[PDB]
Amino acid sequence: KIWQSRRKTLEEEKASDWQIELNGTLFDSELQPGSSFKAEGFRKVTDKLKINSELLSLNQLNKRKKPVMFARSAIHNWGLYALDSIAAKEMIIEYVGERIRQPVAEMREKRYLKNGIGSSYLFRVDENTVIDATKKGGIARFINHCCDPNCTAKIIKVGGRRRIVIYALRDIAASEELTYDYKPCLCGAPNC
Amino acid sequence: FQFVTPVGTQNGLKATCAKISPDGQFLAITQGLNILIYDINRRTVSQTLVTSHARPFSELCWSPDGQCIATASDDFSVEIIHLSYGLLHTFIGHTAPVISLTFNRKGNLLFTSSMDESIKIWDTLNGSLMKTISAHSEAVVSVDVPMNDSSILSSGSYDGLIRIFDAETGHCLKTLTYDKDWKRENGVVPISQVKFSENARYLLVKSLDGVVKIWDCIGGCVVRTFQVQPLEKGVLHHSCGMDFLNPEDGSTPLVISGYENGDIYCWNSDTKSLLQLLDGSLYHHSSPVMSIHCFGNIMCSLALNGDCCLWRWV
Amino acid sequence: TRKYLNTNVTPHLLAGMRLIAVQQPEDPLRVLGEYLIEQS
Amino acid sequence: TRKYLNTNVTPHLLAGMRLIAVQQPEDPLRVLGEYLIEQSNI
Amino acid sequence: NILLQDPFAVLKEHPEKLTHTIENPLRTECLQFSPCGDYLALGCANGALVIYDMDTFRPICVPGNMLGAHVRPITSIAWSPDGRLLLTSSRDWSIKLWDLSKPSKPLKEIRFDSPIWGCQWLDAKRRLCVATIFEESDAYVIDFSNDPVASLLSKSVLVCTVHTKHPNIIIVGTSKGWLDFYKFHSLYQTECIHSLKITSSNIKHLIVSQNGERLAINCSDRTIRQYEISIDDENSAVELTLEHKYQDVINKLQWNCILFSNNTAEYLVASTHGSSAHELYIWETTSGTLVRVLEGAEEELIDINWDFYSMSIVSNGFESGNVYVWSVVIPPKWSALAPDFEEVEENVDYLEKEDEFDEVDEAEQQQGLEQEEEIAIDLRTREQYDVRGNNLLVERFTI
Amino acid sequence: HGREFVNDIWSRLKTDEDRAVVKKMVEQTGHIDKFKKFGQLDFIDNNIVVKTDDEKEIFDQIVVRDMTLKTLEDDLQEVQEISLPLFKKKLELLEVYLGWLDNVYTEMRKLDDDAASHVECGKEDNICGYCSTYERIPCSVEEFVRDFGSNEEATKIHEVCTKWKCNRHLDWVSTNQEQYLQQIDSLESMQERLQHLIQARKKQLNIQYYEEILR
Amino acid sequence: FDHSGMSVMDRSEGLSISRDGNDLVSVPDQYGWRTARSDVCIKEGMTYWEVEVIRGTPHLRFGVCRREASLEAPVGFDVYGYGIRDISLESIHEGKLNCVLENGSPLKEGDKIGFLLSLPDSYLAIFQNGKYLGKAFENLKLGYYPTISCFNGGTARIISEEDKLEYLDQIRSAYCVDGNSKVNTLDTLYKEQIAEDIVWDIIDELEQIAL
Repeated sequence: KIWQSRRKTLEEEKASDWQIELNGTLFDSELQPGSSFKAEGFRKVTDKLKINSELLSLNQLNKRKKPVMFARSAIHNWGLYALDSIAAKEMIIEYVGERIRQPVAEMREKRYLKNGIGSSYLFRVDENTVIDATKKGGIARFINHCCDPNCTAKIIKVGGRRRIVIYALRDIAASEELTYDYKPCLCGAPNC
Repeated sequence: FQFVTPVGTQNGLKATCAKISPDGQFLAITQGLNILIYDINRRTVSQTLVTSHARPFSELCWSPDGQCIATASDDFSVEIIHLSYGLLHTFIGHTAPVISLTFNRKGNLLFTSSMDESIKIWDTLNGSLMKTISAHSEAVVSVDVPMNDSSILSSGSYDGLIRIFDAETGHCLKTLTYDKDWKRENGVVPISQVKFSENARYLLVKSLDGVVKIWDCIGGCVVRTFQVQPLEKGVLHHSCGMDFLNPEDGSTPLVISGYENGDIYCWNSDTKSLLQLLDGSLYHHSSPVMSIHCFGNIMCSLALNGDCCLWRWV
Repeated sequence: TRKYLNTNVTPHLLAGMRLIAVQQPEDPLRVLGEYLIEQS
Repeated sequence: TRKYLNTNVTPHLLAGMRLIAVQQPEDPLRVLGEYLIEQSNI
Repeated sequence: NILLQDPFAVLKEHPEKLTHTIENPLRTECLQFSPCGDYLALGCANGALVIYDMDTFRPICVPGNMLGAHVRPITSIAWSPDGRLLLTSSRDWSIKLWDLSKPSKPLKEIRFDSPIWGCQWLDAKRRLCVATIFEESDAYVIDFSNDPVASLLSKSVLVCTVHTKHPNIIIVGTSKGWLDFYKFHSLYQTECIHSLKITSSNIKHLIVSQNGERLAINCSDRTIRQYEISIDDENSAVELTLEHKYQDVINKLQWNCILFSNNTAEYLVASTHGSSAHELYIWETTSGTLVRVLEGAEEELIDINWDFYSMSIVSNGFESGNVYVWSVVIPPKWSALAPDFEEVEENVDYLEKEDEFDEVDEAEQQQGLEQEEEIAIDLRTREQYDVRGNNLLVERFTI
Repeated sequence: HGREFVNDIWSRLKTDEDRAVVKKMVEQTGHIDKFKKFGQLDFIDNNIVVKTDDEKEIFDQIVVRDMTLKTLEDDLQEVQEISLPLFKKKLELLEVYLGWLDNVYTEMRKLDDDAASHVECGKEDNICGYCSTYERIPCSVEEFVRDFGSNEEATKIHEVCTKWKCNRHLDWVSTNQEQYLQQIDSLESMQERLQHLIQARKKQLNIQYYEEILR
Repeated sequence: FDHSGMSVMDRSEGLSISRDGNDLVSVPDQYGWRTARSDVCIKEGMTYWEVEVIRGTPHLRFGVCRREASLEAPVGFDVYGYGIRDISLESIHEGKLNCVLENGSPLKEGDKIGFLLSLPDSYLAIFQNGKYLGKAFENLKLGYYPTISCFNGGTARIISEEDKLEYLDQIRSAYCVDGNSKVNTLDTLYKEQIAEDIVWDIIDELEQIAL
């Protein structure tokens, strides 16, 4: 059957030839072994071959408005990349949540661990008035949990006596993201 | 809502897409490196096959114009072929395998999907990229665009949370998560394909478990969930498909089921009733379904293990 | 010592005092100790 | 109240305190409460 | 109406804004949007009206298909409100009515004696197009759907014609009288009405509000005078009254182009150069207050336009040739990495309701669906409200 | 001999595979003698089966074009997918735009030469020679050198718009040709582009009946 | 340290100054709060510990609480607490939300309950306006402390004087064996427990010389 051959000898010289050359030579990354992606090969794997005072508080409400600029990173998921308006031992941004108490918000934390949503993403005074993150959070969830000693989220506050700022800092540079320890992590950052 | 039609797509490799292909006519189905065998929906006859490149084309998007067809391979590209012309414009992609496509109402610029969870946007007619909305970490498995809008951008992903995006380059418009991460493994991935309501004010998440909790981006609250009478029978998360079916806007809202490993259900708008499905697992079917699209009373279907099911109904 | 023997002397005293705590008389325990005799 | 001014109820309580602090608590109340009676008969 | 920016935030319409996105090289004279605000037209000194688009600021080419476009700059390209037709004008003696959905060969080229200053629709049909003449002192009304021919006004030097919201009343400049309004048609011959010689010399533009209220002017000796609009059988009585006249004359020099914003003239930008200010005033409609200015660039811009469904501003820099585009929103990134982080700025102790933490959930997840709301398909709100501004189709660059 | 061995290894490398690359090797090495390959073809119908038939054809195989097949298995090989009802219909209008309308526009460009020449000699005999009078090219005149003569100044015959050197019509007559010139430039540009589009259609239309032969 | 009053000594913030009248120690301050520490420790007796609704969202849940176990929260959170509800009277034991009550109780002062214990069948009651009288236990200083709850301005009232103005038939007529009724109820239990505190203080005074 010569008549179907002439397409097919072209097809063997076009389809298998010119595609995988244009595929493989213009593979900038290193030759990802992938399945046929409507056959449910998940391959959700860790190795990735893909590219990687009062008015002072009111001032911190407005001055360091966006000292970070949210972005994905190799560090945990969202390295917010702290850009500008940072210095050592200064209040970066008022941690703001929305929950009033330690006992029944511990009941709420028990309800969190049932769904496994947040073991972290609270901040506790533990006298009372543990402060939430996952209902009206400001920059609460975003601050990370690396083993980098960048930040201290502490309870220095005036007047209202419920303000939580990130007070004591060692000075960081642009795009290196704020890490407070919660009070050998799950970072995998190059200090672990 | 009851009929069947003649079927056929050479029954070769896996039936990855059966896009209903809105111009009324011109049904198309993959056969692997052979691509998009044309079937006029009235003539019901095999026609032009466009045959772009090597890897199995995952999904097909029907152009508003109907002149140009874009498929999504596994290797390096998302490939546009002009149905009458000679594939005069394919372009580089992200370095990951592409999975899904859909074009906007104007047909102006296109959306690619991503395995590296970083979807890109592409001006069609000039043929380049504008900026890239990388608001995920694990693969954005499905992306659709509603009919009467080019601003809502769907992110059906394997990060367990929908990320609605702006029109072109507005990063991260809103978000939406499903529930219940720890249950299957390491954070659940129910998200399979999110195809909009026609009026661009609702959205349908099909759980990979198989219960369609259909949402509202307006209130952020879910609307009623269509559930089969049997409990946990339809858990069909893995078996070689991510099955999905679109609404049918015949005269009422009509949700067809993307029901994997079983004959697909049909569901009312408001009541949670079963409709007009057969036990026809022998012909076309054996276990799964793969891709279902609907342009009217005509609604197509293709199954995976019964390769090239090639439907149209009523 | 007397600690244990007073916990061994206490219960009948608590019974009398729980009886007397009701109306709280001005002749309190002169009622009580005779009843504390009348056990054995 | 019965703390600061129930001293109609507690004059002989502090006395039987002294009584069992003096007498062995044997012959438990057949004499012990009776001494509080004899102190309370007045 | 505002149909989709509802899952953005609360309403952040915010009409005038201050940022640039810069477009492509060919310089033009005037610009215009689709009536659905979808994609943007402009016609260069080459005369090829390179039709662009709002989203993805890149040319889409429909011009010069089989019969070529005209070789001088256009003047007054104007969309049909249908969005299916197209009108051009020219320094090329001609109007070439186009239709994009068509064969792309001019539909009905007409020619004329002197260069046409400007042309617009009367917007009822294809059969209604009214234009201008450098020479004449008469209003040419040009039909297209019936015949490729033109008529007179049958009056007794004509610049700057326009319609109103009510399309059967036409506004006309600098006859014997320096301004007059000409009624219904001259095909179906209808009379003239009240004239008023407002200023000494010729005027530039006669923008009318989309709602049919405001009637601006660009006077020669620098007055911007707005007027309430007059109606059918309410002919003479309205627009005789000077409403709030602009231009605290001292700082600003001569005004180049004027047009109303979205509706009800609620902002009114206009262009002044010669003073080399390059900053444009978003004047208030009624009180006429100073509102903010735009930065622009230090190249002069010649003509401007707003749009209606995306609320941006574009103008062509007369020197640079690029088009300067305004109005970009900022993205609430607080809600970005979290699905439910409705972000509150200050600590509000939430009430923790009577059944909150009262007992564990006890498998109440999915016990009742209890639905009362629908998804149901669109049934044409505001009954008609729109003919959708559909795309040009074009297959090219196969090469 | 050694040629026989070359044929032998070039043959045995296939074993019923897509040996079109090896078919390219066939012509490339030892090109002068091809006699042995047919002598081995006398029995090597097993391993080569596609290229067994393809040994008879020409050495070029890789190109994507041709005339329609001379196989003649039936009437017109099913009439070449119905004789391109789509493409001949879409671009015989190209042949219209090629010959007829293009020749029309060149003739309309040619009319302005005489329309310029009458005005030229009239100007030499100043006044603005207007437009809009080359339409049927009347140039309505008897003896233009004297018909424009001093008696009537405002062109009563061969009437151009102008009174004098008048800028009312800012006459397009001078350099109007540019209109016609960029018009015929768009003609020739769409000519070349659309011929490239024809060749792209042929590049697609070979593949149609080449796939339909394989059904 | 404080002695006179009514169920005062250990409570939380919301039972503040507008409780001074009789019994209204409910909470308008913030909403989720603590049942006020009750007046007495029911060690082994039987009680007509009975409750009232004063002026009325006043849910104002009942409760039986214990020390060395949670008291900042309402009663259902507790280790082994027991309580009731206004909302259709949903019966709440510890760690569960079990069977609702048949009667109607949004009204004022019907749900007036009873108890019984032994020395080393334990019988709770509800007797909600004379009905739903039911018991379930495994026979569970440190007696039963029954205060009432919080949640946005309850109308808190309990009966502490001689009469039971509603459903006094617990005392010598019904709800229990009349000898095992134990009319040593909520207010006289103050007097007897305080006298016991007196005598155990006498014992502690002896322990000053037991050295």
